[PDB]
Amino acid sequence: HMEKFANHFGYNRMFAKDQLTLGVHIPIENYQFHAPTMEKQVELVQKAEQYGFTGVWLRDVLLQDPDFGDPATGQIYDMMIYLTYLASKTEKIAFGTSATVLSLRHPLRVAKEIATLDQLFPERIMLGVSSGDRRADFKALGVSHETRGEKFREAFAYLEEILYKNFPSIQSTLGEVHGANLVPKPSKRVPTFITGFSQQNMEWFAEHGDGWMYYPRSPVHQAGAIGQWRELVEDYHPDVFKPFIQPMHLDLSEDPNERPTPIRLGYRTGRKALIELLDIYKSIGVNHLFLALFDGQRPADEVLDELGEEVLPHFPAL
Amino acid sequence: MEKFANHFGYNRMFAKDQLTLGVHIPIENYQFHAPTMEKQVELVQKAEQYGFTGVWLRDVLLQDPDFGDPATGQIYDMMIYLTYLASKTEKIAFGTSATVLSLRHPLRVAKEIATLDQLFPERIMLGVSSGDRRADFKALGVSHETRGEKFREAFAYLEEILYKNFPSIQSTLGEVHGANLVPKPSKRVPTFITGFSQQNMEWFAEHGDGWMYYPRSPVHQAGAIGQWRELVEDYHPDVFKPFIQPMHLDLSEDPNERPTPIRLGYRTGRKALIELLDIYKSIGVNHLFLALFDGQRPADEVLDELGEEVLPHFPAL
Repeated sequence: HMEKFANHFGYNRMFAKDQLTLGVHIPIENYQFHAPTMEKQVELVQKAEQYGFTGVWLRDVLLQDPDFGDPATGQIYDMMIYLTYLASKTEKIAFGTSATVLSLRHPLRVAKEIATLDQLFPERIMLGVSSGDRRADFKALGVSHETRGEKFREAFAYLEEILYKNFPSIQSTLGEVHGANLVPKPSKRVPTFITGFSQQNMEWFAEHGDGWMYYPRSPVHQAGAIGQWRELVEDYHPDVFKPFIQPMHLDLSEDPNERPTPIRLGYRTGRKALIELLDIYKSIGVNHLFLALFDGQRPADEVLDELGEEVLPHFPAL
Repeated sequence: MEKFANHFGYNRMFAKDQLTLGVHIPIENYQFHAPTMEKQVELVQKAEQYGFTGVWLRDVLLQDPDFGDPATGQIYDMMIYLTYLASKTEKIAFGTSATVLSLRHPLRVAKEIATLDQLFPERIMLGVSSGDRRADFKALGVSHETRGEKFREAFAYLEEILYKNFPSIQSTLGEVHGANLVPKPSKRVPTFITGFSQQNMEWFAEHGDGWMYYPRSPVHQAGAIGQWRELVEDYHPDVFKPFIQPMHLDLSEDPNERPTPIRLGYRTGRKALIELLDIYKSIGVNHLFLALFDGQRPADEVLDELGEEVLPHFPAL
């Protein structure tokens, strides 16, 4: 367990104790209140790669839901399909799901699809998993939202048997396997991160999964949780490192000197204070932080250039 | 009537009384052992160069020893691998043979197909079926016995979620009332019933855009094609719907060698293959896709021979 990802390329480039690495959230577009055009995503993902970003993150959403307040509906395109597309256009940057909804996607399909992605793009796949909250998706798939916490635990256990075992015995409320086997298998373990609380208690995501991803919070607010969580990780698996990940909305000011101002799910700031912010996050124990540029006042292309030229050298790929 | 009048992939592949050729993934003669999956991008690119109009994949989750399929479809997930191969080609159509509607939720099928058509406009053929991998049914908790019922239900849901804005759908599979599917395909997606899918002929004459059946000899296949078309003429007068056929091929070094049977196809030299394909064309086959899994020769060299010598006789439309 201490050596779990010892020779995992994507993992080691992204995560190390006391180090922070930077990622980007699809859509790389400042669409704000309107639907994204989805233009230039390939070029922008390639630039993010050149600049030394270590991860590109997608979301898992089926239906456009007027109740939900997400004009992007994830990124319009199906998560797995679009992840495949963008990964096929780049050489080394990691692609991560934020998050694969285990109560809405059958664990066997998750396993099959992740295993094939890891075969097509070895050691470049990060699996963020959650219990889900797109009410319209639940309703359309005929899955109960109320018992998603139970379904999540059941799905997670099934996902790990079927991904990593040769002809396992699986008796589950989700299905049965006695005599059949998953192919392909991923070449190495796939780093699997619990997203949010996923209706579990902290004990649970200390003991299961390979790390924790939580919502954008101020560093004062986040430090406590990271600390508690790591104490529990230390109880259950002494001397292992498990990384902490979080998203952040950024509205990067034209003026490098503009002061850091809290906005919805992140900060409006100039590059100087952003660097300061990220160093703070790094010190409280954040290991990878990925930037959502959706609400920025400047086009994402210029913001991405400024970040790559001025910010990434302070938080380089490992 | 003019349903696919301006659909690039459909019109390149399909026309009344014409036949085009396609190829089955894995393009490899793996025979009894699991395929290495090597060189698939190269070969699909060559297939495109040569004028094959479509590339086909199967929908299989688990390796099941009792099924007798060393490839387990093509090892990789169909949707993911299709995306990948389509991302490396410019124009050849990709087809599912077949998307199992009793095993994939119609909403996921719609989302994935609509995404694929957005990324690769007019290059996606949706072959659709009620399924036969028992181990998949078990593992997914779906009853095999009732798959025909589920197929009709899923098929209906699929066509409402794909093509209606803010539809109102009540189904045993779930409900849409208020929400909407993004993205949508930019044009209708050609959708084909494969096998009988536990339906009767009248059903797949009235539903879908065409029919794909199993490897039969031309004599054994001709009757079904004519019957089906007659029913198709009953429900939608003057509309053309294509018939699609897979076939296994063991292409002999010797171009003069006459056909002998192999499982699901023929061992044959190219000269007799061309003859055979003309018969298929005359009984009403519009697309035939070749599986090279069991050939004695490696697939690259067979592909070149087909490309250079057989494809000019059955060119892309």
